[PDB]
Amino acid sequence: ELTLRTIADEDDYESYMASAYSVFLRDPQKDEIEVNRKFTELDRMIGFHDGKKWVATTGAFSRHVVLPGGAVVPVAAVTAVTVSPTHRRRGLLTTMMRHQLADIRSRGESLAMLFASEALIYGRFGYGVATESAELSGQVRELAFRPTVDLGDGTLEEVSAETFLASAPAIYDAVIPGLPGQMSRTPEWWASWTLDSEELQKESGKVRFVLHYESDGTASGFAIYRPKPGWPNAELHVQEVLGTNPRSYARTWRYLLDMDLVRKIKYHGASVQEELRYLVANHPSLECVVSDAIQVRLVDIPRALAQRRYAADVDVVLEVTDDFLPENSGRYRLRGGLDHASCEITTDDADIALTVRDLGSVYMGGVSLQVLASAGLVTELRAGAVQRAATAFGWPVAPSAPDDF
Amino acid sequence: SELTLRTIADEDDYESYMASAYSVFLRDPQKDEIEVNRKFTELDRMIGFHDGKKWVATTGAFSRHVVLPGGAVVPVAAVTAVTVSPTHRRRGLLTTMMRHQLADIRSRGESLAMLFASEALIYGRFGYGVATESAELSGQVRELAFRPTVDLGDGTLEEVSAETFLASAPAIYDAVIPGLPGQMSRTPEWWASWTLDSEELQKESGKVRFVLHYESDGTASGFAIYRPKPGWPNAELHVQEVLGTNPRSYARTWRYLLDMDLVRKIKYHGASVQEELRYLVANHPSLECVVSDAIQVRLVDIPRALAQRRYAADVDVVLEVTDDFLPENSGRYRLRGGLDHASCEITTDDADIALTVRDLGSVYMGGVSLQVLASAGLVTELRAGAVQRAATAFGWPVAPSAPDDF
Amino acid sequence: SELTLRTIADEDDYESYMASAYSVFLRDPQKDEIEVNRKFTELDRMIGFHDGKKWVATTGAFSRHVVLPGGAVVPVAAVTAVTVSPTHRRRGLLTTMMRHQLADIRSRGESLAMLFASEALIYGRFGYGVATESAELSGQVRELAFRPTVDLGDGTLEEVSAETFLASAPAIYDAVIPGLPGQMSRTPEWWASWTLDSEELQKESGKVRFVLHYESDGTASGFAIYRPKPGWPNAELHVQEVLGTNPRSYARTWRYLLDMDLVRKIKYHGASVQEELRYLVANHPSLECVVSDAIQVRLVDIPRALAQRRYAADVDVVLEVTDDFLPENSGRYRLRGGLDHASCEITTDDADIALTVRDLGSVYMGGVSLQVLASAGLVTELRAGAVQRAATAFGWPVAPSAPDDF
Amino acid sequence: SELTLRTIADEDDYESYMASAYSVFLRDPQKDEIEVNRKFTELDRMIGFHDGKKWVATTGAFSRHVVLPGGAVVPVAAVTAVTVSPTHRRRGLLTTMMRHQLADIRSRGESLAMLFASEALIYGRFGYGVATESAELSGQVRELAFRPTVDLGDGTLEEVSAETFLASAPAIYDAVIPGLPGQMSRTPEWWASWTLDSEELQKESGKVRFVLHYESDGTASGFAIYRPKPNAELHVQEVLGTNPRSYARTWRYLLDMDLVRKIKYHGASVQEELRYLVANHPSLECVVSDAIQVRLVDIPRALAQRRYAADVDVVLEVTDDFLPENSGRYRLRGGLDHASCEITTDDADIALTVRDLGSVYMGGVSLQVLASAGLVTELRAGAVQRAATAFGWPVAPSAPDDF
Ligand SMILES: CC(=O)SCCNC(=O)CCNC(=O)[C@H](O)C(C)(C)COP(=O)(O)OP(=O)(O)OC[C@H]1O[C@@H](n2cnc3c(N)ncnc32)[C@H](O)[C@@H]1OP(=O)(O)O
Ligand SMILES: CC(=O)SCCNC(=O)CCNC(=O)[C@H](O)C(C)(C)COP(=O)(O)OP(=O)(O)OC[C@H]1O[C@@H](n2cnc3c(N)ncnc32)[C@H](O)[C@@H]1OP(=O)(O)O
Repeated sequence: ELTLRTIADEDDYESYMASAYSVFLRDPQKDEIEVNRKFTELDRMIGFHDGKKWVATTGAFSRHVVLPGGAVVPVAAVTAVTVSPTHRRRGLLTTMMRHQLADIRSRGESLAMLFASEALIYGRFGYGVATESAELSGQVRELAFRPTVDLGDGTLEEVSAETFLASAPAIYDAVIPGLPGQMSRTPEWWASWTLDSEELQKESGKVRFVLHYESDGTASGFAIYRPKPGWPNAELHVQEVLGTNPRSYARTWRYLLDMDLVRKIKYHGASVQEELRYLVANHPSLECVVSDAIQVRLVDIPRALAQRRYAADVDVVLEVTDDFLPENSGRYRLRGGLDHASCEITTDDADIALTVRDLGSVYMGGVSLQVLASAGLVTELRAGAVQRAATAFGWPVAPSAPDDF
Repeated sequence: SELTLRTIADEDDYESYMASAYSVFLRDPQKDEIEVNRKFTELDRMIGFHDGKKWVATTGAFSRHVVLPGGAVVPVAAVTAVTVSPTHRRRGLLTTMMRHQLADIRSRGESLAMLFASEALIYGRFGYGVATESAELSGQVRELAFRPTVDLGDGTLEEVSAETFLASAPAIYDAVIPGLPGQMSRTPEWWASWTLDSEELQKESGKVRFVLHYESDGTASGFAIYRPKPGWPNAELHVQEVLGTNPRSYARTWRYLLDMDLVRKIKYHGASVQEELRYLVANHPSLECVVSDAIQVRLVDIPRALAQRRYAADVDVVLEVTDDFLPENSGRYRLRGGLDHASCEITTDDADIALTVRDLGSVYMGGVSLQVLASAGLVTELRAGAVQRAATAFGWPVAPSAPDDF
Repeated sequence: SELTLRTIADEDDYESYMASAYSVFLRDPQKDEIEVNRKFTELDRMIGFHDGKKWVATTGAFSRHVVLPGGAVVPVAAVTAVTVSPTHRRRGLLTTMMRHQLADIRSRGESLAMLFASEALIYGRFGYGVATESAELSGQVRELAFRPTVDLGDGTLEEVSAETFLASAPAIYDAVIPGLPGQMSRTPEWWASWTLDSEELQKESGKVRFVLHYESDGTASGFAIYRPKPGWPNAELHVQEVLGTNPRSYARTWRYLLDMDLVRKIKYHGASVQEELRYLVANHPSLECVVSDAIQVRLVDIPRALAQRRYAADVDVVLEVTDDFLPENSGRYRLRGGLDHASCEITTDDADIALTVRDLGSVYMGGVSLQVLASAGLVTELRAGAVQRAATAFGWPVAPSAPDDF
Repeated sequence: SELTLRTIADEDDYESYMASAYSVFLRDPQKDEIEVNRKFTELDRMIGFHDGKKWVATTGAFSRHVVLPGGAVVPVAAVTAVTVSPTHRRRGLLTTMMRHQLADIRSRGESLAMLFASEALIYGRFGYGVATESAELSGQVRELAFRPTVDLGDGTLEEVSAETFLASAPAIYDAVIPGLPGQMSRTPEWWASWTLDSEELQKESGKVRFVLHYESDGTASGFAIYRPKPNAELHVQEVLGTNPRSYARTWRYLLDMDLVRKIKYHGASVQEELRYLVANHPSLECVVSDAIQVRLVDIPRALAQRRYAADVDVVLEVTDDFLPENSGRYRLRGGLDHASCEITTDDADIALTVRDLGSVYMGGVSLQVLASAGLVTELRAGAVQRAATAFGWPVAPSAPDDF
C-alpha cells in the first residue's frame, strides 16, 4: 500500500533525503542535507510512502531564473526525483510528474527546470534540453591570453566566505540579468552554493574564495575554486568566476592561471560560449566537452513565450502538441521582438508544428529551431517561417547553467 | 645560405617541395597523398623559400569555392602547406610568405582566405580568426537509440565501391551544401582526394568503405564514408562523412552505421557542432561532444566579403576595423544587410563597433558570437544597442561546418 | 595596502604563520606536523610579510649542522617555509626576504645555506646551486637477490616500537654520518619529526614501522624505517631509511625487507645516487634508479666554507668568483686544499678559473663535476690544467647524500 | 647430438650463424643490420657451437679501440652475439665459449674486453664488471629552457643527407672523444651501421635525420642524430660538438623544434652537459642503468695505459676466479701524467676481485662504495680513499655506439 504525501517533519525529511541519496548509491551527506533544509518547502517535496519508508521522491524549489531580455520570472527548480529500484517501472514517476506539474501551475510558475542526470527520462513528460554546459580544462602553462587582453589596474585577495558573501551577491545580481539561464541566489542559496562540503573535499580540497577589487577599492569580481595538490602538478577545480567588467573577469582568470604549483585547471558547468574560451591565444589548449545541463517544461505556454524577448522580430503561428497534458495543446500567434512579446490562441493557418518538449528545447536559445526542423523533429507548414523563428528564438548570449539543485 | 622566394618549377621540384613540408610536420612523405593532390595543385600558387639545395619554407593555396550564409558560393583561397624548416625559424620567412600570399589572394579577386589551423595561435597576428568549430562525436553504439518520433523512411542502403559512390554522391553533395555554410565545392579531383584510400588512414583503422541510400523508387538520396577498425567483439567505426537530401535518408543512414553487429564504439571527427545526429539521439550524454577549432578566416576584401553573405536579421552598423598586419584594410565600414540584401562601403561616419580584422573574421561565418567577443573585452561597443543587433545578424540558424581536409 | 616584514611574535602567531605557508602549498594545515616541528623552531629565524591581518609571505631557516667532505660538522641554515601568497606574487617579496635571510645567515656564523627546492629554477638567481642529487630506488623484491659474495652475518632483527627505536637508532646514526657528507645531525626533536607517524603518509601507504639489527652479542648495529602498502599478493614496501655500522648489518637489514612475504615491490625515495644497495644486487637493472635534485647550496662565507671542508686531492688554484646577488662577495680567492689541510684567502695573483657563486656551491659537496660545468660553458678556464685538478679536489670518494626532509 | 666448436666458415654460414642469434633473441633476422655489420665482422673471431645441422650457440668480438681516462686509445675486444639456444642451455656451452674467447683475446694482445649486458648477472662469474652507466634523459621540451648565461653562439644548423653527414661528422667525432672515456673509434664501416636507417627503429619512431652545426666561418662544429615520432616525440640518438656553444645550439635546435612536446635521449652520459644547461634541473628526467661491462685480460697493461685523476701509490691483491693465472699482487703508481702497474711483493693495501677492479677501471664506479658495501676489503687504513679518487676521473665514462 503506497501513499502520496508531503514531508511531515524534518525527521521525515531526513528519511526523505536518505531514500533519495540511496537511489543514487550515495551515503546521505548530512552537511549538504542540513544546509539545503533552510530553503526546502516541505509542501513541495512529494513522494510515495509504503508506511515503512519512502520509495519514491520528487521535489521543487521556488526559484527565479533570468530569461532572454533580462526578465526574472518565477520557476520551479525540480529536484530529488527518485524511485526506489524495488518500485520502478510501475508508474510511480508518472504520477508524481502529473501532480507536480499541476502544482507548478498553481503557484504561478510559467515553467519548470531541472538537471537531466539522464536526458532520455523526462522527454515523455514534455521536458526538452534547452541549456548545455561545457567542461573546460587543460594545462595552465598553455593558456596564455591574446596579447590585446586588458587586465586593468585591479587587485585580488584570498578572503573568507563572509567577506565573499558581503560583496559577491552584489556582483552576481548585477551581471545575471544579461546571462539568461542563471538564477537568483537568496542568502540561504549562497550558503549551499558556497558550502564546504566534505564530499567535494574528497575530490580536491577545501573551498577558497577570491575577490577582485578595482583601483578605487570597489569589488568587481569573484571566484570560487578548490585546489587539489599533486606531485609538481596540482589541480585547480574552478566552481565559478564572474566579473562586472571584462578586466575584472580576465584578471581573476589570469590569477588562477598563474597560481604557482598548479599545472591543470578544470571548470565544470561553464557556458558553451564562456568568455575564457576566446581569451586564450591558443584555443585547442583549452579542451571543451559539451553536454546537457537544464531541461525545460513549459507549464504556461502563452505566458512563457510572452515573458521572454526575441533577438529579432517574428510573427509565427505554432501548432503546439502537449502529449502529456492535452489541455495545453493549441495554435498560438507569436508576435515577438527585442522589446515586445505576445502569444495568443489564433484560428489562422499554422506556420510550424512541434511538440511542447521541442518548444521547450528552443525556449532559452540554446538549441536552434531550424536544426530541429532539418532533423525531422519539427515540421514547417509555410515556407520561410522556421528560419525567421529560429533566429528570433535565438539570443546573442548563449544560455548557461545556474547553480546546482 | 642565400634564400630565394619562388614558386614550384616542376614535379620534381613539387615532390621535393612536399618532402620538406612533410618533414617539418615530422611525417614521411605519403606518395599516394602527394600524387593524387597534385591533380588540383597550381604550381604558381605554391610559394616558398629555397636555399639553392632544398626548400626551407613553404606556403600554398588552392583555388576553391565555399558556401556562405545565404547560399552564395564565392571563390576562396584554401591556404595549405604552410611550413618553415626549424633550421630557418625566427628569421621572418613566414611573415614574408604571408605578405606575398595575402597580396596575391587579393590580386586574384578572392575576398577571403580560409585555413585549417594546426596551431591556432600562429595566424592571429596575420589577421586570421577562428570562425568555424567542429565536434568529435563518439560513444557506444548500443546507447545511441533515436527519439521515438524519428522517421527512418522506407529507403534501402547498399555498400558500394568508391566509383559507384562517385557516380551518385557528388550530385547529392551539391544539392545540400547551399544550406550548409562553410562547405566547399568538390571537383572530381577533390572528390578523388577526399575519397582516397590513403595508406596512413588504413594504419589507424582500415580500408575506406562507401554507402549509398536509395529512396523507394531507386533515387540515391544519401551517402556515408567510413573506415572499420576491428578489435576484440570490440570493433570501431571511424565515420568520415554522412549526408542526405531529406531527414529520413540522413537518419536511416546513421541507423545503418549504428546497428552494425560487431561494432561497439563509433567516431565521427570533423562533424558540425550542431550536427543533426546529436538531436536524433534519445540520450544526448551518450554521444560525447568535444568541440575545437576548425577553419580560420582571413578577410582580404572586407566590403565584398561582407556583401556576399546574407544575415539572419536586419542590420545597419558602422564597423571600425583595425588591421595591423595589413593596414590598407584599416577603416570604417557601413554594413547594411538582411536575409535578401547586403551592402558594405568604406565610410567616415561615426563607428558603432570597434574590433580587429581577426575578430571580424571570427564572426564572419556565424560560428562565434560578436556579443561574447564584446563582453570578453576583445570588441568595444561605441553606441548602445549596436553589438546586440550586429551579433544576431552575423549569426545564422544553421551553424557553419568544416569542409573536406586540405 | 601596507606590508611589514617581521618575525614570529609568539606561539599563536606561529600557528597563523604555518597556516599561511600550508595554504600557499595548497594543503590543509597538518597539526601533527606543525606541532612536532615547533619543538626545534626558532621564532626569530622565521621572517615574513604581514599586511596587518595575515601573513602574506613566509621564509624561515632551521639552525642545523651538516657533515662536510672530510667529516667536519659545520653550522648551516636549513632554509624552509618559503612562500608568497598568490595575491602578492611577482612583486619582489621573496627577493627582499632572501636579502634579509642571507645577511642574517652570515651574522650567525653560518658559512653556507642549504635547501630542498619545490621548483629548482627559483633560487639560482639568489646564488643557490644544485650540489647534491638523490635516487629513488624501486623494483620487484623477487628479482633483487644479492651477489653471492655478500656476507649477511649472524645478526638478528626485531620489529620494535618508536620508543625502543628512538632509544637505540640515534647511536647508530651518529656513528656512520661522519663518513656521509650531506647528512645532518639529528637531535631528539628532529628524530621525533623524522619518525612521526603523520596521517598524510598513512594515506599513501600505512603506519610507520621500525626495525633494529642486533649483532651476535646484542649490540644494535643497524635500523630501518618503512611503511607497508597492502594490495592484491602485490603489496609495496615504502622504505624511508636503512643504515648500518658494518656491511653485514646493512645487507642483513635490506635482505629482511626484500625477503618479506606478501611483498612484491619496494620503493626507497631519497637514497644516495651511490647507495650501497645498488651494488649489492646481482642484477643491477632490476633496481630502477631515477636521479633528481636534492639539496641546493648557497655559499654565504666563501673563504670559510672552502676552508671548512677537505679535498680529495691536492689543489692550489686561484678562483675569480662573481656573486651577482651579493656583490660584496665577488673577488679573487686562492684555494689551497688537500686531504689534511684547506685554506682560502683573497689574493691578487692571476686567476686560474672564473665562475659564479652558484656554480661554486654546485661543486662544493662533490656531487657536481667542475670539469663538466667548464665543458658546458658555465665555468671558464683561464690557465690550462686548472679545472681538471680543481674538479678532482672538489670531488670526494663518497657522493653527497640528502639529509632528512626540512 | 654431437656438438662442434668452430668459427664461421663462409658468407652462407654467416647468415645461418646470425639467424640463430636473432632467433634466441626472439627476433626475425634483420637483413639490413646483418648486411651492414658484415663489413667490420671478422669471421675468425665469431665462434660458436654447431650440431651438424644448425648453430646452437654463438659468441663473437669486434676488433675496436676504446678511449681510456687520459685520452689513450687502446685496442679492445668488443664482445657481441653471445647466445645459447634454449634447447641446449645450462650445459656449459657459454662457459666453454668464454674460455676460448678470453684465451683468444689474450693471444691477440688485447688487454681488456667490453660488452653490453642484456642480463648483467650473467658475466660477473667470468670476471666482467659493470664499469660504465648511461642515463635516459627525457622531458617536456617546453620545460627545458637553458640557464640565462648559456651562450648559443652565432652558428647555423642544416638538416642534411646521410652522405653529407658522413663527410663531416667523423672529423667532429674524432676530435672530442679523447676527452670522453668509453667512446670507441669509428671507422667508415662502423659509421654505416651507426647511421643505418634500420627498419626496426623506423617502426618505433621514424626515419633517421641528421643535423650539422656550422660556425660563422663555415666550419662544421657539431652534429645530431635523431628520429621523430608523430604531442610528437623526438628520439635523440647522439649529439656532439667541439665547443660549448655548438653543443648548446644543437640541443636548443632540438628543444625548440615545432610540433614536439616530449624528447628522449637514451644512452646519454650520467653527467651529460645538457643536464646542467637546463634552468630547471628536475624538468629533465634521468633514469640510470647499466651500460658497459669490463673484463680485464691484462691487468698490468690495462692499468698502466690509463691515467688517474690524482697521484696514487697502492698495492692491490687481485683475485681472478675464472682465470686464476691473473691472480696476484699489483703495485699501481699513477697520476695525471704517469702510470705504471707491476707485480710486487710489498704488503697489499686492498683486496678485491678482478670483476670489481674492472668496475672501477673507467671511473664510473667508486672503489670506496664497493669497499663500504663489503665487496672490497681494505687492508691498510687510508688506501681505499686515495685509490678511489685516483681511479675516478673529472669526466664520467659514457657508453659507446651499440655492438
Ligand atoms: C621552502 C622550500 O623548500 S622551496 C618553496 C618555494 N616554492 C613554492 O612554490 C612556494 C610558493 N611560493 C611561490 O611560488 C612564490 O610566488 C615564489 C617562490 C615564486 C616567489 O615569490 P615572488 O614574490 O613572486 O618572487 P620575487 O618576485 O621576489 O622574484 C622572483 C624572481 O624569480 C622568478 N621566479 C621565482 N619563482 C619562479 C618559479 N617558480 N618559476 C619561474 N620563475 C620564478 C620570478 O619571475 C622573478 O624573476 P624575474 O625578475 O625574471 O621575474
Ligand atoms: C650482447 C650480449 O652478448 S649479452 C646477450 C646474452 N644474453 C642472453 O640472454 C642471450 C640468450 N642466451 C642465453 O640466455 C643463454 O642461455 C645464457 C646467456 C643464459 C647462457 O647460456 P648457458 O649455456 O645456459 O650458460 P652456462 O650453462 O655456461 O651457465 C653458467 C652459469 O651462469 C648462470 N646464468 C647465466 N645466465 C643466467 C641468467 N640469465 N639468469 C640466471 N642465471 C644465469 C647459470 O645458471 C650458471 O650458473 P652456475 O654456474 O651456478 O650453474
